[PDB]
Amino acid sequence: NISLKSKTNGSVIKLSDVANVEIGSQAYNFAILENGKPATAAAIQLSPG
Amino acid sequence: SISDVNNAIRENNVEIAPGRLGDLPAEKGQLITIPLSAQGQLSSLEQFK
Repeated sequence: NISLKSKTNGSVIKLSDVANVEIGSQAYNFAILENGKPATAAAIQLSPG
Repeated sequence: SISDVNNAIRENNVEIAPGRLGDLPAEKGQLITIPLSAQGQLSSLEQFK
């Protein structure tokens, strides 16, 4: 719903009109698949001693 | 003034960061991905002059 000002005509337009907003990933470089399906992982390091 | 010369140097000599064609996220059916390179810095006395 953010509002921008159009220079061509001066009308008020919304950010959605000129772009698509969504919730995604900061980076798309890597992907993890568990048996061919989306997955995530975390490695646990043993504490010394 | 000196600030004008500094601004001219800054704008004319700048580092560009071109991305990639087909960079993730990528449209379906994309078969070729190739990096992009652009040299925005000046490398000679004549260029600065």
